[PDB]
Amino acid sequence: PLSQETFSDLWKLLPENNVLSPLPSQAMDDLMLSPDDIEQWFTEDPGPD
Amino acid sequence: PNRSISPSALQDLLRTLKSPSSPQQQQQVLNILKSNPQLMAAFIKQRTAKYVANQPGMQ
Repeated sequence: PLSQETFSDLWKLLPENNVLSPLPSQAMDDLMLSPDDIEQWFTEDPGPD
Repeated sequence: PNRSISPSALQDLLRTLKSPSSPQQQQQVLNILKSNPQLMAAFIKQRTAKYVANQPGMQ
């Protein structure tokens, strides 16, 4: 019903095995996400409208 | 990486995403993500390195 191009496979590509940033998940002290980025990872779905 | 996750949270994110614009939608996304630290911590760590808090000269 979906593909390896959708959000469910994009989770696997994240840096869950590395350390990039100089600080942990507590970084949200002055930043919070928007729905425009949430509607990006599901758009790859090979279905109609 | 300290514990497991469930695919049900991904479906709950999709049902939440389709709702109209409201502060309750933001709270539900945070509620859903906090249940599965594994993927949300990797996501924020990847995002903070590319985060953009403003917009260009438009009208």
